[PDB]
Amino acid sequence: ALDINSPEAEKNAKGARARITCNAGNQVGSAVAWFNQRPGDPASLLTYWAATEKGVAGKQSAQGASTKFSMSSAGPEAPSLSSYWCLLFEKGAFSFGGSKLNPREGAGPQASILPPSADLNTSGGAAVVCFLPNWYGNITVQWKTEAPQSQANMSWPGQAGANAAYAMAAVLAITKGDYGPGSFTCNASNRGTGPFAMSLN
Amino acid sequence: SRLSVCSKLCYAIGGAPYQITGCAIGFFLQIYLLDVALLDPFYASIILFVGRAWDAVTDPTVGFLVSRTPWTRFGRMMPWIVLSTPFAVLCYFLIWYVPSVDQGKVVWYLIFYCCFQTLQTCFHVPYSALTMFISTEQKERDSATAYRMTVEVLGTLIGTAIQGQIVGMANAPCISTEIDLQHVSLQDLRNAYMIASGVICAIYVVCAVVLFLGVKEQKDTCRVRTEPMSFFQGICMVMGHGPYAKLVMGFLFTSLAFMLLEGNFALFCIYNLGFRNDFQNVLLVIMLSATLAIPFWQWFLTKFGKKTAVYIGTTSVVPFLISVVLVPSSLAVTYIASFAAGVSVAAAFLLPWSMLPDVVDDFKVQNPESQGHEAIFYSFYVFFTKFASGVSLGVSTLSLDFAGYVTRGCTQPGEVKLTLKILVSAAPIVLIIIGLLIFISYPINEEKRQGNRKLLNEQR
Amino acid sequence: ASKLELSGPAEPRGSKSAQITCKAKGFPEARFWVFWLFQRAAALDWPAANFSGGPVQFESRFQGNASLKGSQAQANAELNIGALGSSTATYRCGWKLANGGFFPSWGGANVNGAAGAKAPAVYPVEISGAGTGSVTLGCLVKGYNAKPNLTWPGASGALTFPSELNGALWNLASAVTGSGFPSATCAVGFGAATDVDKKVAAA
Ligand SMILES: CC/C=C/C/C=C/C/C=C\CCCCCCCC(=O)OC[C@@H](O)COP(=O)(O)OCC[N+](C)(C)C
Ligand SMILES: CCCCCCCCCCCCO[C@@H]1O[C@H](CO)[C@@H](O[C@H]2O[C@H](CO)[C@@H](O)[C@H](O)[C@H]2O)[C@H](O)[C@H]1O
Ligand SMILES: CCCCCCCCCCCCO[C@@H]1O[C@H](CO)[C@@H](O[C@H]2O[C@H](CO)[C@@H](O)[C@H](O)[C@H]2O)[C@H](O)[C@H]1O
Ligand SMILES: CCCCCCCCCCCCO[C@@H]1O[C@H](CO)[C@@H](O[C@H]2O[C@H](CO)[C@@H](O)[C@H](O)[C@H]2O)[C@H](O)[C@H]1O
Ligand SMILES: CCCCCCCCCCCCO[C@@H]1O[C@H](CO)[C@@H](O[C@H]2O[C@H](CO)[C@@H](O)[C@H](O)[C@H]2O)[C@H](O)[C@H]1O
Ligand SMILES: CCCCCCCCCCCCO[C@@H]1O[C@H](CO)[C@@H](O[C@H]2O[C@H](CO)[C@@H](O)[C@H](O)[C@H]2O)[C@H](O)[C@H]1O
Ligand SMILES: CCCCCCCCCCCCO[C@@H]1O[C@H](CO)[C@@H](O[C@H]2O[C@H](CO)[C@@H](O)[C@H](O)[C@H]2O)[C@H](O)[C@H]1O
Ligand SMILES: CCCCCCCCCCCCO[C@@H]1O[C@H](CO)[C@@H](O[C@H]2O[C@H](CO)[C@@H](O)[C@H](O)[C@H]2O)[C@H](O)[C@H]1O
Ligand SMILES: CCCCCCCCCCCCO[C@@H]1O[C@H](CO)[C@@H](O[C@H]2O[C@H](CO)[C@@H](O)[C@H](O)[C@H]2O)[C@H](O)[C@H]1O
Ligand SMILES: CCCCCCCCCCCCO[C@@H]1O[C@H](CO)[C@@H](O[C@H]2O[C@H](CO)[C@@H](O)[C@H](O)[C@H]2O)[C@H](O)[C@H]1O
Ligand SMILES: CCCCCCCCCCCCO[C@@H]1O[C@H](CO)[C@@H](O[C@H]2O[C@H](CO)[C@@H](O)[C@H](O)[C@H]2O)[C@H](O)[C@H]1O
Ligand code: NA
Repeated sequence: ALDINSPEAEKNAKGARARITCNAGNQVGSAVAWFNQRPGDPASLLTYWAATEKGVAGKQSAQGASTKFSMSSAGPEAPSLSSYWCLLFEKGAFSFGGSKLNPREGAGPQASILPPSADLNTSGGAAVVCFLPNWYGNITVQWKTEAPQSQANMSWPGQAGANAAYAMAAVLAITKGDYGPGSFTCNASNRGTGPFAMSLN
Repeated sequence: SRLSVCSKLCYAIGGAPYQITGCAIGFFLQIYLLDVALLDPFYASIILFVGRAWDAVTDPTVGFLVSRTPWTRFGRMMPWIVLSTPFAVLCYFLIWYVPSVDQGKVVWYLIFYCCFQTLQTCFHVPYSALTMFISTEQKERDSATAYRMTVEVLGTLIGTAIQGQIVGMANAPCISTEIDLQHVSLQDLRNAYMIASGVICAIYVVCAVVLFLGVKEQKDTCRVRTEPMSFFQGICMVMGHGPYAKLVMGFLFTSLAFMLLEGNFALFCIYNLGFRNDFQNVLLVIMLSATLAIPFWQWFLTKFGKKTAVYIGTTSVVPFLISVVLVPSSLAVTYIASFAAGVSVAAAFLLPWSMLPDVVDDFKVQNPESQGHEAIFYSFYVFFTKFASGVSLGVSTLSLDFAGYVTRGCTQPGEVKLTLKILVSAAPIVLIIIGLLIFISYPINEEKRQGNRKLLNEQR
Repeated sequence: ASKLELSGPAEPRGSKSAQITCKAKGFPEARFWVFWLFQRAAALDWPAANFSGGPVQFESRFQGNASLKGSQAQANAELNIGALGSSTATYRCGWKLANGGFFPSWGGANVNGAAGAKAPAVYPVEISGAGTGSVTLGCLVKGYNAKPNLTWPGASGALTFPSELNGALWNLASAVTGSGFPSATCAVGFGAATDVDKKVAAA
């Protein structure tokens, strides 16, 4: 197979321009197709060969001679912030790479720890939930039950339509017999030059 | 005060760059649009139809515009040639240039092949009319036409020898597909096509400079005639004659079969025969055999008459066209069939011109009043040989699109190779058989009445 | 126009076999290679291609796992998936342009190869007691095997996180940034009859 590689899985673009790059593992002879998939929709063909469009908006252009290809969105609007895929059509085994556009925002994370309720503690469980509702970038969550823990499950949404900020919920599942370790703390590490710690005892 | 050998040589050399562009386009434009320009074969069918068809249309229109050209300070035909060469070379270079257009390369190519047809038409129709202006002696015009025929055959040989050996020198990688499942670049192939087109454009210019310097028009102003598309009763008079029609329909169908072969033999050599690297050598061997078989058929039309010459000359390619699609792509079989196909090409494009003066004498015997019947016969043949070959090439590339022609490809599916076998083996044999059946219905019966018509030439 | 209509989402149970159909409209199906793709959470993969009047060509990873078939009397192309367990994905059937190798039209049908069928449990996770400005309330939905729908009575500040697998069931959480707190409740709708709405109390 041919190792088609889109390096940036996430890109930042607001209204100016976007250059989505695709590096092939082989000289493919200017045979690269560009698809656009929106969430909840199948992929739609944008470009094929070097720069040939297929019934799409004129902002989508493409370039690349061999082993390095680019798709330019010179007019990036709200529908243009979706996932894009570069495909080879040089050899029989077809391969894709994966990429996505995002807007640009500021900074500032949040954190809020929530203990298990009485209803969950009645039916043999204890889930401590750390909500991280608004931030921009990449964030990490550390759970400390007076010791590091690696039994928590994390979930992230996409980027919000209004605030243009991400979110994160981390759930720590602990049984009733293991529910005496001291205090539970949730630590958030973003680009804010310091972790934000919430705790409950 | 006749034409020198240098003036006839310059007039002859001025007709070569053309044949060169005709052989380059007619042998390599389909594979350029399909494999090098990376077009959809529907768009390639559109371009290959519209360039030839529109071309044929412009031929009588530029003939009419040339026939009303007044006498300038340089001549009646030299201003058209001189003012239309530097635009024709630009359009010819931009035919084989692949543009960086995000949508609609078909519009770019459609513009050039067609514009080139107009421009070249504006170069060639005054050039064809120049034979009536170079000299007032009919023997001088016949010697200049013989020189022109020799340099046209040589430029037919050179045009597949420069483009073929330049664009075949630098190859390109091929595109595997699902049927294929279980350092040279594409840009180097495009650069080779640009280099070949630049060499052909340099030849064009050089020969246009030679034609401008070495040929004068003598300011005769002692004759007048009609124009193309001004009248159409002469075409009905020619088509009302029996042998004239029979000859034009036979030569038509035969030229249609061999133009279909010329258009679609490059793809047959690349994919069916597995000769993606050495198809240009096969085309060069075909052109060398067609060049070397012309004195053979010139001796054959005198040794054994002309009825058997056109009966077996145009049908000698039939078992070899069966054999190329009935063997599993052997190299020696390909080369011997290339030699036989070149011999048949030389026969089919030489021997109707040997048949023609007998029909001219028969028409002079039938009609004492004759003016421009040969010119309107050749104009009718040309247009059709152009329009119907454009139809054939468009139908061929559209059938490739329907069959699922992978661009480049390294292996075509069984549907595409069957269409190539039909397009080089079924349809040209059918057109050759139809042309032979038209040649059977021939009331002139070679010289056996035509010499009696020559006695009619002694009568009038 | 040219379009491809598939079947609905399917839920095979562990090691069943799942047949995904793809009915074509607007072109002769015997002329084009009808493909079959594989979109995981990561990216797009490529199972195989099928010529409806001829051969089937597989990827080496999917030989023995996939089985492409073509019914040309019903303009239909089908993919049969054998043993599963991690083939929870979205399968497309976008056919190929006969000349190029790219896919003009496309498809989309989910496959969720898991086991179990249970009603969700709703827990009103609330604040510990501290307060500074706006309050953050929560709702934890744990232990179901379908797609839920979480709601709040006319308040638009909610973030409903994507569900995740834990064991054989799904876990989901929802957060609301509400300034004033007279009364807040969390509504959960479900495919089964589990429309339970729970109020969020203090402490
Ligand atoms: C194994 C099979 C081999 C197959 C084919 C070989 C084929 C060549 C066919 C013909 C050339 C004949 C060469 C001798 C001169 C005869 C006149 C002639 O060559 O053809 C007359 C004309 O009627 C066709 O004109 P054409 O359209 O081809 O050229 C125009 C160029 N352009 C398109 C740019 C305007
Ligand atoms: C895409 C390219 C298409 C082809 C390009 C052709 C453009 C040039 C057209 C020129 C064709 C002939 O051009 C036209 O010839 C006639 C000849 O009677 C000239 O007509 C004039 O000149 C002659 C000579 O004095 C007089 O006898 C005549 O009475 C007078 O009307 C026109 O002044 C000229 O415009
Ligand atoms: C590239 C596409 C174009 C291909 C064709 C290009 C050449 C076309 C034929 C050349 C004729 C040029 O156009 C010509 O110009 C001169 C000067 O205006 C005029 O020609 C006239 O000029 C003088 C003065 O009247 C007289 O000798 C005579 O009446 C006539 O020759 C006409 O207008 C036209 O005959
Ligand atoms: C004897 C030979 C002499 C030849 C000398 C002439 C120079 C030849 C060099 C090629 C120059 C043309 O180059 C070509 O021009 C067209 C102009 O529309 C460009 O096309 C450009 O404009 C069109 C709009 O019309 C856009 O749709 C297209 O996206 C854009 O790329 C091509 O991108 C470029 O590749
Ligand atoms: C880019 C292309 C490069 C081409 C290089 C140039 C090639 C050189 C051309 C030489 C061709 C010689 O052309 C030669 O002319 C004489 C005329 O005197 C002909 O000789 C014959 O002509 C006619 C036959 O129709 C008779 O009327 C005449 O009696 C007889 O002499 C020869 O049959 C022909 O072969
Ligand atoms: C009189 C004026 C007209 C002159 C026209 C020019 C005629 C001379 C053409 C140039 C000579 C090229 O001739 C051609 O060269 C190539 C080599 O590159 C040969 O090709 C040969 O070598 C290749 C190796 O790649 C093999 O496929 C095979 O051994 C053989 O086909 C052809 O057999 C020969 O026909
Ligand atoms: C009248 C008789 C005519 C005989 C033939 C005359 C021309 C013969 C062609 C020989 C030159 C081409 O041979 C070889 O081609 C490749 C292109 O594929 C060139 O490669 C280069 O081409 C051009 C040169 O500016 C560059 O833009 C390009 O980046 C580079 O690839 C080589 O430098 C050359 O050595
Ligand atoms: C006797 C006189 C005739 C002698 C030969 C004259 C022919 C001149 C053609 C020479 C070939 C020039 O070819 C040159 O190569 C480079 C290779 O990157 C190409 O440049 C190309 O690079 C990339 C490729 O995707 C693109 O940005 C774009 O298509 C183009 O700029 C051009 O095609 C041309 O600028
Ligand atoms: C008579 C014998 C001589 C024949 C050859 C004479 C012409 C030689 C030129 C051949 C190569 C042409 O190469 C071609 O040049 C044009 C610029 O003009 C470039 O065209 C490009 O120019 C610039 C960037 O450079 C941009 O506006 C745009 O991307 C495009 O239009 C192409 O990238 C290249 O493919
Ligand atoms: C006198 C005028 C000309 C008359 C003769 C011209 C037609 C000759 C009839 C040939 C039979 C046509 O029938 C056609 O043959 C090809 C053979 O590859 C077959 O084509 C089928 O089989 C091949 C494999 O063998 C597959 O690769 C292909 O995808 C599939 O379409 C079908 O059976 C049918 O589509
Ligand atoms: C004088 C000429 C006589 C005929 C003129 C007819 C010209 C009509 C213009 C073509 C418009 C429709 O053209 C037809 O539709 C589809 C989509 O619309 C085109 O597009 C098709 O091929 C392209 C490849 O380039 C694919 O990217 C695309 O997915 C596919 O649908 C084809 O080019 C053609 O099959
Ligand atoms: Na033509």
